[PDB]
Amino acid sequence: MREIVHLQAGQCGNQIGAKFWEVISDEHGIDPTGTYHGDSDLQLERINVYYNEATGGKYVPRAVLVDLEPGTMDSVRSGPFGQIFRPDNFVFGQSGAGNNWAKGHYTEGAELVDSVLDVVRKEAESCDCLQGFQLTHSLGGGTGSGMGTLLISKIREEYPDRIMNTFSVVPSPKVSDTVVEPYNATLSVHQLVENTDETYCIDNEALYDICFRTLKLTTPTYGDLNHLVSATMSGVTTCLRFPGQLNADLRKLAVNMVPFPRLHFFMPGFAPLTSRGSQQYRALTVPELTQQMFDAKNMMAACDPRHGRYLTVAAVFRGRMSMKEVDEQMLNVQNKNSSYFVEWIPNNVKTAVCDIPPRGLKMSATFIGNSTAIQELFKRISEQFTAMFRRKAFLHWYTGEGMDEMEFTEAESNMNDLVSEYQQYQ
Amino acid sequence: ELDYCRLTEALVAEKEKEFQDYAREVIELESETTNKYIYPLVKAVQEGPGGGRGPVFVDRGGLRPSYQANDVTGVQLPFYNSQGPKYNFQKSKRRLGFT
Amino acid sequence: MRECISIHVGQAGVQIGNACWELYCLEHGIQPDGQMPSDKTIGGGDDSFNTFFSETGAGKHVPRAVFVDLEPTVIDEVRTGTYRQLFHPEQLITGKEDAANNYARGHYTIGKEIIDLVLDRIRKLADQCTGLQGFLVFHSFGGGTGSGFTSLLMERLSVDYGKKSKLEFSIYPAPQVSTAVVEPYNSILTTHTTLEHSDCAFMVDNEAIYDICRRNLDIERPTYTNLNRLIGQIVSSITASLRFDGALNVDLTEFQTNLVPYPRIHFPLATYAPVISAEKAYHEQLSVAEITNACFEPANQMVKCDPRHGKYMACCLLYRGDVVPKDVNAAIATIKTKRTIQFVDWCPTGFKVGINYQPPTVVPGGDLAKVQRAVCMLSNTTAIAEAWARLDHKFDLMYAKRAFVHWYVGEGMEEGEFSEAREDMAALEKDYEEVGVDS
Amino acid sequence: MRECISIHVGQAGVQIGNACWELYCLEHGIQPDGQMPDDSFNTFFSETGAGKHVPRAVFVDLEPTVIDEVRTGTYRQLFHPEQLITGKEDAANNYARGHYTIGKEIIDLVLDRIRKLADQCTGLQGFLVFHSFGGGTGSGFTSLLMERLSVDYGKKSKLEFSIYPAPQVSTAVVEPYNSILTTHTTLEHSDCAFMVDNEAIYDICRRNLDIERPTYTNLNRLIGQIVSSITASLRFDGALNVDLTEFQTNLVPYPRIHFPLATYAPVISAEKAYHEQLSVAEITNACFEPANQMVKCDPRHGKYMACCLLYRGDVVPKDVNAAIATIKTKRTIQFVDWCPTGFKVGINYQPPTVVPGGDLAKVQRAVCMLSNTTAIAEAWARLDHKFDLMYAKRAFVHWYVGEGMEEGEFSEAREDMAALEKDYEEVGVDS
Ligand SMILES: Nc1nc2c(ncn2[C@@H]2O[C@H](COP(=O)(O)OP(=O)(O)OP(=O)(O)O)[C@@H](O)[C@H]2O)c(=O)[nH]1
Ligand SMILES: Nc1nc2c(ncn2[C@@H]2O[C@H](COP(=O)(O)OP(=O)(O)OP(=O)(O)O)[C@@H](O)[C@H]2O)c(=O)[nH]1
Ligand SMILES: Nc1nc2c(ncn2[C@@H]2O[C@H](COP(=O)(O)OP(=O)(O)O)[C@@H](O)[C@H]2O)c(=O)[nH]1
Ligand SMILES: [Mg+2]
Ligand SMILES: [Mg+2]
Repeated sequence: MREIVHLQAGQCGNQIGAKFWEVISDEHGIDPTGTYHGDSDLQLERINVYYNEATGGKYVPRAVLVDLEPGTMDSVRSGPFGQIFRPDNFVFGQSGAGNNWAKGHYTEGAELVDSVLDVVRKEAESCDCLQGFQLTHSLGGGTGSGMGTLLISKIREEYPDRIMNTFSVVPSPKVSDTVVEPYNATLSVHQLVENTDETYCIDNEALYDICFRTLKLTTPTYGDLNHLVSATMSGVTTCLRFPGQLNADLRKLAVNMVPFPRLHFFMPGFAPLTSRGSQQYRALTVPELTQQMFDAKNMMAACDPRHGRYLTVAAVFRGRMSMKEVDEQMLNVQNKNSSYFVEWIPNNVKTAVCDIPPRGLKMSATFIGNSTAIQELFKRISEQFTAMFRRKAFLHWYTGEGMDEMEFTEAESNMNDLVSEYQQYQ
Repeated sequence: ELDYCRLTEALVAEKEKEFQDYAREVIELESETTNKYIYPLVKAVQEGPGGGRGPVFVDRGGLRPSYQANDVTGVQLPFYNSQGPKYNFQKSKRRLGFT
Repeated sequence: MRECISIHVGQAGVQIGNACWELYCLEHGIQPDGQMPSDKTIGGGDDSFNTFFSETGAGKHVPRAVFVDLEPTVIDEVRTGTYRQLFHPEQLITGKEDAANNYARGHYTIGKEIIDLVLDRIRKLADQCTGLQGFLVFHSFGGGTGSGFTSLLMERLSVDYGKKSKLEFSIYPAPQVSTAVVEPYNSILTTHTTLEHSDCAFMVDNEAIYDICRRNLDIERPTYTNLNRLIGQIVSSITASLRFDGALNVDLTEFQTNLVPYPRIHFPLATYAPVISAEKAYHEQLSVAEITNACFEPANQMVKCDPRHGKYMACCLLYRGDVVPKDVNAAIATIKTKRTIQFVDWCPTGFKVGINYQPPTVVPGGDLAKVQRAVCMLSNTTAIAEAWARLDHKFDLMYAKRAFVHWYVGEGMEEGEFSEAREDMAALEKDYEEVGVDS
Repeated sequence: MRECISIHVGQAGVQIGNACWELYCLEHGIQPDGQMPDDSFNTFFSETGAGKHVPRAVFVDLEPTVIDEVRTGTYRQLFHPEQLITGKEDAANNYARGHYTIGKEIIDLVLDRIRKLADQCTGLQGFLVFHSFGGGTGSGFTSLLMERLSVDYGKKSKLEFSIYPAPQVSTAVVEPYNSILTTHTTLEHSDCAFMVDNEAIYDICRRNLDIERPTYTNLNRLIGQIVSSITASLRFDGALNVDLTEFQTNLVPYPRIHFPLATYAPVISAEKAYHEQLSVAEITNACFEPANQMVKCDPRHGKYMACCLLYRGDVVPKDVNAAIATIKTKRTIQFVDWCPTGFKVGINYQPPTVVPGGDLAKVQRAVCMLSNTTAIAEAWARLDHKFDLMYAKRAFVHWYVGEGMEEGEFSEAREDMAALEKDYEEVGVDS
């Protein structure tokens, strides 16, 4: 049966992967001990995708954890749900990277890649019919962005005819945290655009805007932000684990969103995100879901689609519904905003439905949209890269570890032609 | 199959309880005069089953799994207490609006 | 597992290492006898002390620092004072004759006698620890053994251990007050050594801490017994990310990559905020914005130089306590808008932050107050070239008339080291000016 | 079923023996009367039907002033009176007097009494002989004792503790004269032989033990603890044991080389033992330090070709092999190219015991190292120069000639020893 192998790279990836395995455990009804305590019977008929069977009726997540320092493996062991994860699946190291793409990719991640490949190959060959892989990592860190692209390139060579997803954490302009994060990110997207099917851009200041304005919270800790991130990660694989009127997988969403292999960057969004007091006033109805889904306040990437235009749009719905609402509403928003849609292809929307809603919720929707406004993010980080590299900034940390300056030059050109062909379709 | 798993867990718990009996009796016999040297004995009985420093999983029976994946050294993970307040998941869900 | 070894050279080093290690003991609850509190035998116990304290099966925690000084008078107060049972007897190295404010005597003649005894204990403290990030060094520029002995310690440690980290906490001479006369000779002749044999280096000025104590903490007549508490507070906040858990951690390797853009430019500056007395702490609220504004304030800066005259190069933020990262990102944004603070044109993202849950602790008899949050800033800029230009002018007018040189040339060293340190300093000042010039 | 006979010559051997047998009685729980207040003592204590135990040691001397305190002190009743052989007129620091004139009067008595002790033992494990290179009794009488013992007993192991003369300080002027004509005898009449420099123990006791004013009793306590670790596997069971035949085979590559260096660790006071944790990886580092050998030569000048390890106490074989590995990775220590695996390991369970009023403290794990090293050619080349400058204009030769030995034996020992110095030079050349 089709199964998903989960990858957790970096401290950011570990802290969002812990909350991801937190959420779908309650979706399938799994206690902190490891057993099953549920109410219905459909929660057990598709559980092999994320969970492997054990003795005594125990289920363990199908995930491996990758990081280079022991600082954050403790927090993913002493957390509330840290005792469900397998103790053998933790792959850590003596020496970290420390916000350095060069050390993470060539001299520190080259030794730990042998161990984690042995772990993931041992698990994946035990799968009956593996569907695909899923990676969570950040572009602003040494370990997630350094050897995370080394993990991508290695298993692409080893498993060609597969699918992989990534939930990449691109850096933010105003919530910038690393000084050398253009070096950590531009060198990563050069190795990311070649061998990735699906890419979700999750930006931190987008989550700060949603928690402050729409949800009206005062103290948005990272435990709150990862719940928003995990709402979409659980919201993309709903029809694979729960039956519905019109099922859709990652591959079915893949073939409808990418028209060309170099156009695979997307804009995740979650429709029900009303604040706690405003909940009693807002009716939960299909036009209310599709109105908030297309709002620019709900975008999880730091760009506005008004400045560009939508290329392809995916919609995944949750809950028992009548879809004569979801076809007339998506036709209405396609007809009204004619200037924001391309005209060289009609009927740009793929629609999917799922019967089972998330716990505590009646209705839900997930948005995956491809556009040209992603180039605004790419131009914003390329101009900081150009304004930094031309005076040989921070280069002794990079050119002294094996790699030459021609790798910087080709990362300039490959990113420049990528945004050039993004403009050609605009 | 479920019955066998419960039986094996019960046998392991009985063995650990017998060790606890012996250890408590030896410490009580040794601490008759002074308690100035019972620290290694207290540390040994408070080591926890298995080479682990994380909190015991009381619902699992006090298991302390070990984490040694570091090239050829294999040093265990350290332990640190957190000053951050604990959270309830139902409270977090209701705050974030999934209710 | 993330052990850290301290090297304290000079009378300044052994006096700062007293208040700093007192703060370390009270932070982890170490009694002056050496053991953990016996009442805290309740099950648990975090392994946050192994980075500073060794382990014995008896329960005794021995510090992993070495105290070196050529003056036996100030070392022997440790053997007489309160902490005589905590420190290991073999970890405090005593000479016989002091260097007497001189570079040549502390380098070539007397420093060679004890260069083997210290490094034997260094090897014994290095094979004890499994993973060592690097060594912290406390020394003073003006001292004889602070300049002469350290200038051979760095060169031989670089060969003994290749790529280990080398943090440097240096007591820089004040531009106005002075406790010695030949301290320009001691300062200049060792900067050639620290140019090539130091990974990172901070600087502190004694009169710059003097104005902070008299103006902020409402203490009229301070002493070195509370200045060392302020320095020990700085070192504690830097290393507390290693010791204690945080929302996002920073290592000693992490920030040295973000503050050193060039191998010849490894001089940032330290700043602590808030430093508020007890009677004033209960009046004002201490928010994240109101503690990150004082770090950018040049009056609160503890080096006698002005970043308003210079331009900021890179910044590091060490947040400790009840702090939310939303207010950190908001406070960073509102600083970036103000044109009084000037950044270089090729470093648009010049910030790096760190978050720690545990608030800092205080000591009995201390002058700082119990606060819920605090911040330490490690900012690099071009404004140190002001302090270099105001010191080498005094060095040049000292050397014009061949003064105090016979106190150096007769001890073994030649005279061409004066001119080569003069030429190296001129190249360094030209290097800082060329980097500060934008395109 | 295993039995060892102790032989002590000279005043140094007697004083070492009293300190050794104090440790032995307290280790086995023996009152000074000789009776206990389960059969580990059979190698050293003979059994009497009344319950008493008699040691298997022969104390010999040629001056009554040393044996008199043994017959007077606390252990006056413990020792058998026929075991304490006393001469009439000592050789007085003369090798020729102790070999050709005085030693033949009592060589019948000591060789008769060693037969009575060897009669009681069913299987002999080895003869321990304590002797000094300096004094006449430890040099002259010891020399022809082995020459008689080599033909009296064929293949029985005779382990040796030499007192090598000090390089810089001295008790005697003619001590280089004595310490050379015995090297000829000990080449073909000694199985294994350990050596010691006095001021090295003086440096260890001054620096490590915090004793600014030691005596020969304080040295003899440290020597006795070196002795006890060898016989600990004979008297106590371990995870894996080592016998006298075992380590003597693995440390001599040639019959001309049987001179290794012993080194004990940890040596520490009761004050510093409260501070320092003593793990097995931390006590094995002290056996390689140039400041902590018992021998006044630095092995960094030479190179190792054979090493033996004696671990005693709460020790784990995993951390032993881990500590052996990390020493091999260190490039400061060097091994010969013709011996890649030069290590031998012994394990004992019982921790070493200490005597009241002693120097050391109770320890949970300790290590003794027996390492053969090329660097003993360093000390011999220093001492060879001292000998022949003294012999350049024939100093003190009238004393040795007039005793009865011919004048050619001095040059006979010199052309012998020059060959052995050349022998060690060509062992250390790389292939
Ligand atoms: N900030 C600070 N500086 C100190 C302290 N103690 C000594 N110093 C500095 O040390 C300098 C004088 O040198 P010392 O450290 O006292 O003596 P030394 O290093 O042994 O060198 P010699 O005087 O030659 O023996 C003064 O200029 C002070 O700036 C201290 O507690 N705090
Ligand atoms: N290592 C060590 N050597 C000792 C000790 N006591 C004596 N010696 C050595 O013994 C040598 C002198 O011989 P003595 O022990 O005095 O007596 P002897 O060996 O019987 O020689 P004679 O007095 O001539 O009969 C000196 O050179 C010392 O090196 C000791 O306690 N330890
Ligand atoms: N959305 C989100 N971002 C995070 C989280 N934790 C860390 N980050 C971001 O990740 C960056 C630090 O990543 P880092 O730890 O250096 O990655 P690593 O080097 O691979 O471990 C910071 O700039 C944070 O903004 C999280 O829980 N959620
Ligand atoms: Mg001094
Ligand atoms: Mg004598």
